[PDB]
Amino acid sequence: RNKIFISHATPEDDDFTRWLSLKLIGLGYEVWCDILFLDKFWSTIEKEIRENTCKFLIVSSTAGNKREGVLKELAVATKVKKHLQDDMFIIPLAIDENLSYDDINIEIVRLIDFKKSWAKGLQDLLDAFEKQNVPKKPPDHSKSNLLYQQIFLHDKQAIEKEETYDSNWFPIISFPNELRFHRYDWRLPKQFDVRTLAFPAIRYKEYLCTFAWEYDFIHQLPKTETYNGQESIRISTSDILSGRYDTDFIRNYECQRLIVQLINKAFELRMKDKNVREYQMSKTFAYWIEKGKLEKDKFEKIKLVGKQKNKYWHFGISAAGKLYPSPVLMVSSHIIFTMDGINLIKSKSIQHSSRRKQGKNWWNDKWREKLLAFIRFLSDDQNAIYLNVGSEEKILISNKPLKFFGKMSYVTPS
Amino acid sequence: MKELIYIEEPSILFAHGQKCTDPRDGLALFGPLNQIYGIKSGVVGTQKGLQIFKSYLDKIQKPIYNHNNITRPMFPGFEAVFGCKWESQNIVFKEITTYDLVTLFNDKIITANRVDVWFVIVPEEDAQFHDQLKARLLEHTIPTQILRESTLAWRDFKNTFGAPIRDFSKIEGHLAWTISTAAYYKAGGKPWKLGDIRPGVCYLGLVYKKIEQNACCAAQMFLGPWYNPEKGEYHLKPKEAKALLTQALESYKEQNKSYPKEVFIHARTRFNDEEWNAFNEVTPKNTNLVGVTITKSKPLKLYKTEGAFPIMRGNAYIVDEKKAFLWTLGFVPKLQSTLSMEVPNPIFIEINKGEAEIQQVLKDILALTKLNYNACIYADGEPVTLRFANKIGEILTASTPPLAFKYYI
RNA sequence: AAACGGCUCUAAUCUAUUAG
DNA sequence: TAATAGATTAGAGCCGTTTAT
Ligand SMILES: [Mg+2]
Repeated sequence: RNKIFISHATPEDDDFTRWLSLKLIGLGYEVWCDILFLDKFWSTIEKEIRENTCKFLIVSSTAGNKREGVLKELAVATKVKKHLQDDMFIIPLAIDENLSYDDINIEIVRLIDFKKSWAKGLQDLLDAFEKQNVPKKPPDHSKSNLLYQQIFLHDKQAIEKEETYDSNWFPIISFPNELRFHRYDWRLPKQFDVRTLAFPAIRYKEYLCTFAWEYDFIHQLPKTETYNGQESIRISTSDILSGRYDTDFIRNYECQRLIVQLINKAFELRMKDKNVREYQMSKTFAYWIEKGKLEKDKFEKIKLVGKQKNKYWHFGISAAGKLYPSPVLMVSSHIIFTMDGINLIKSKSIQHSSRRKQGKNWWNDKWREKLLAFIRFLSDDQNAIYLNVGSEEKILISNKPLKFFGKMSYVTPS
Repeated sequence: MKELIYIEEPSILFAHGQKCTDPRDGLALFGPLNQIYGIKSGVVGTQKGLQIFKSYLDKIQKPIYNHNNITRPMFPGFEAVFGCKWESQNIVFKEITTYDLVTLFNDKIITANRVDVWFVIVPEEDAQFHDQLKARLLEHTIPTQILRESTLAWRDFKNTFGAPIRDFSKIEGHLAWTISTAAYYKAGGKPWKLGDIRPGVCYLGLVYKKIEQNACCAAQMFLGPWYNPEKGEYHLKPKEAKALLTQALESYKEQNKSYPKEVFIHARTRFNDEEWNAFNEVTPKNTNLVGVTITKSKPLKLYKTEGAFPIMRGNAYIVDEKKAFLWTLGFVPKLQSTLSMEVPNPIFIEINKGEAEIQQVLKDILALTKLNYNACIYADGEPVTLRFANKIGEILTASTPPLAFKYYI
């Protein structure tokens, strides 16, 4: 009648069959193909080939040369060809150069090639269709697009699925109530490194900015005693984070910057007591667990250290405190490599190449689980990490990262 | 729990007025938006390079598949896609045998300059060769594609192990797709455009390139290069910003016969108040001028809790009315895979200056991620504004440039 | 330099403070 | 001038080629 039938090797010849079928439908041809239907079928096939088909096409590839469905469709199409007495009812479509001469099906061989080019093959098929009286409609690529969207992208859309996401950001549960600027005029040596103090401390002006109480640095700074705490400037941390406190002594943005520096220094100092190893990144310190420091190199069923060929990978983390959306700790994930699990590889090129090799097969689930397992490994209590900013002051980092949810998602590939 | 918003995936128009979301799929189905009828290739290189390019041309005439043909659409063949012939029989070859090598290739090109695009085949046997070659070809307006010999014949170049140095076995079809799209775009044919382009919105990519002291470069996207070296700050002087915005507005007025109703300036740097007042003092009153700063690798990583696949592309975290995170990368449902490896980095988009709806800004940026004509990919990590601005800026800093992007990409 | 990402590394600048 | 931060920024390499079949 008017239909155009294409028979093909369904599992492997889908690319050419899809291209040809949608191209022909874009040209106005009434194409019938097994790939143009959803939730399909041999009675319908045989019926379309027997009565509806005007021209019957077969992708003559090596894989499709001897296939049960292809051969069955070829047989019924040969029956219809004998019934209609059309010399060119069945048109082989030679697309595979691997299919050698005298190796194609006996019926096919004595009967257009796409091996050299698909455009040349499509043009030959088109001119054959014009030489015979193959019915066609005016070129309507709109319906080709519609069929492509309706069938080939039917299971490949964004659906109305409620999806939940874990983030890089672990909320800061609480801060010490007061940020204190201690006026260690001479008791703090001018050349003393405040980074070497027991608790995070920033020299700010004529003061030491810290969450620590004024006599917390007694051991490191013996002269800290006999210092009056009245001259210390005490600022509510909530005032700093809410932007309420703006004073000539220290700008609000500078106060938040000092708070973030204290957070970063407190995290750095806490990793010292967290039985974890450190690795100097370009701009920060990543923190990784040695081999043998975890039971079977696992924490709560998540492998944080493993083997890469003759090397050992360790899931490391680096944390930067931030306060803009909410007080959080952004934890970047890294893979840090060691020769035997304890001894770092000195060369950064080998470290980077190994990081790429290990992150090859690391995906959303792996990165998420490793980040969460490492953060829970640094947990002090059930749901928080303690950063000792002072003897009686702590910064609490949430064990659980910030949670997100969207009303759109996808069906996961299987 | 923060609510995520989803930006609907933009469609891109192709031939016969057909819109889809994948440049590869749309090109294979409907054909290129602009139909050129042939690509005459000019080859500059050695005899080995000419043979490599000819072999790759014969190969790309035939269909080429990827390892994953569902995740990465395979290449049907150049003529089967673009409806025109790009063959090795239509090749004019200039036989060969950093500044002197650039001069060699440049002279071999301009002496002959009727080709559509000149293909510079680079022998493997110079970190500024491409940019300089591209820059001194600007005044003679040659569309050029530089192809390393280890790209067209990536198998033939191996390490001491014997494995290929550049492993393109899994992305051979994607490599053919990208090379075909680059050659077609440089030959004068736009393969797609935005399916929906808001009328009267002008898109500007404003980047700064460190000349080896920083050169500001603006590229206007028509759905337009600008350059000026200056001191070591990523900001524009009053007169410099005024000249930039005036040139962009006049280019838009020439193209569309009217001034834009909105102008969006995309940058990787925040705008200071001085340069923004300079921008505002030259824009028309009815034109809304918005300064959008897009930063990459800001340490946020949304991990899909349930599955092994990442956050879907198009999800956006609206931090503020002016600040947000946009996942221009991530899982693509149509591709059934991710545009990125491991977990995607969202781009942080801030409305630093001006007033605009943040959702509309992220929609525009997601749309502009589709116009990367330098690559035949589903979508880009960053909008074509910033990407093409960076390309033409690094190209210009190598030392009036042409306004067509095919002379830079 | 087909290209895009993920990473790593190196710098520069602006702030705020301090030592000159 | 130098140092300590936090923030922004850019530039160079380098590796993999996006979990299925
Ligand atoms: Mg290019």
